[PDB]
Amino acid sequence: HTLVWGVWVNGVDQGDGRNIYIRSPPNNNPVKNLTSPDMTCNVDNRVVPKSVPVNAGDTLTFEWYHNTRDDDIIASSHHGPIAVYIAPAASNGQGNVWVKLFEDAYNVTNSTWAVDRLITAHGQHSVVVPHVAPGDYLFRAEIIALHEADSLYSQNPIRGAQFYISCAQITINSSDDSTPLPAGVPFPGAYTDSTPGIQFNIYTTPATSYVAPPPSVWSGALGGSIAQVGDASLE
Ligand SMILES: Oc1cc(O)c2c(c1)O[C@@]1(c3ccc(O)c(O)c3)Oc3cc(O)c4c(c3[C@@H]2[C@H]1O)O[C@H](c1ccc(O)c(O)c1)[C@H](O)[C@H]4c1c(O)cc(O)c2c1O[C@H](c1ccc(O)c(O)c1)[C@H](O)C2
Ligand SMILES: *[C@@H]1O[C@H](CO)[C@@H](O)[C@H](O)[C@H]1NC(C)=O
Ligand SMILES: [Cl-]
Ligand SMILES: [Cl-]
Ligand SMILES: [Cl-]
Ligand SMILES: [Cl-]
Ligand SMILES: [Cl-]
Ligand SMILES: [Cl-]
Ligand SMILES: [Cu+2]
Repeated sequence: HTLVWGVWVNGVDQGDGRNIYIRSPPNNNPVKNLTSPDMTCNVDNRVVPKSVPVNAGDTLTFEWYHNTRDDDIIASSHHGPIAVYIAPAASNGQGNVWVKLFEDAYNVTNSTWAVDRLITAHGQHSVVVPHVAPGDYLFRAEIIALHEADSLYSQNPIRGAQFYISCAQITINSSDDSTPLPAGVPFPGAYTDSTPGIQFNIYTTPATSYVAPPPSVWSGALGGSIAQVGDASLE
């Protein structure tokens, strides 16, 4: 159970974005239905009034929280991967449009899941803004909690993989457009009951065997990390 508070750009806090530049749902409940329209941008998918200005090559940092800003972020039980996708705003996140900019699942060296590192990072994870056409975009940040993912929602609606999905409205101003945005995948649609990483038993299967759901990260992606960029308590 987690939500996005706002974003940072190049380590500068853009301020509380809830219902402003984030398409915030009304609470931190997970999405579980893989075929639902709620998979696109969660349960209150509507245009919100602002779009955060960035440039190609900037660091865009999502900041998550549980109940209040810079709290425990998400329950430690919620082991799983983190991804970020992009789509053009005109698309309104419909069609084969979502392009993957980032994936982190399990880090064998530190023996940590993406979610564990997100807690340590005070809820912060980043992407580098790619050299796509200037204009308006949606960035879709997605946490998959696997603690009940030994079952499929479609078979048992009490259980399933849990999706914490947040869409940010981002405007890219300066960019030379040298890596024009390629075909992506639909949400809902890309994840099905047979997709690797959707049904998984984190209790019995080694984390080193986990494969995150496709698609792969776009070659045009410029980078990203789970790491604290800014200190929320210095406000
Ligand atoms: O006079 C305006 C001018 C606006 O641009 C807007 C206005 C009013 O109201 C708003 C709006 C939305 C929610 C609110 O609660 C509200 O009070 C006002 O509604 C919408 C609803 C929309 O569907 C879209 C809006 C807006 C914004 C947006 O601020 O703005 C876009 C826009 C307008 C003029 C531009 O020069 C431009 O580059 C982009 C698009 O027309 C349109 C839009 C979409 O068609 C599809 C989308 O996925 C999005 C959209 O806008 C959002 C947007 C929001 C603020 C911006 O500065 C901006 O550039 C774009 C965001 O890109 C998501
Ligand atoms: C899952 O979502 C689909 C598409 O909206 C809907 O038809 C189906 O009823 C949903 N399942 C449940 C259990 O609500
Ligand atoms: Cl659901
Ligand atoms: Cl309105
Ligand atoms: Cl960190
Ligand atoms: Cl550029
Ligand atoms: Cl690619
Ligand atoms: Cl980064
Ligand atoms: Cu939860």
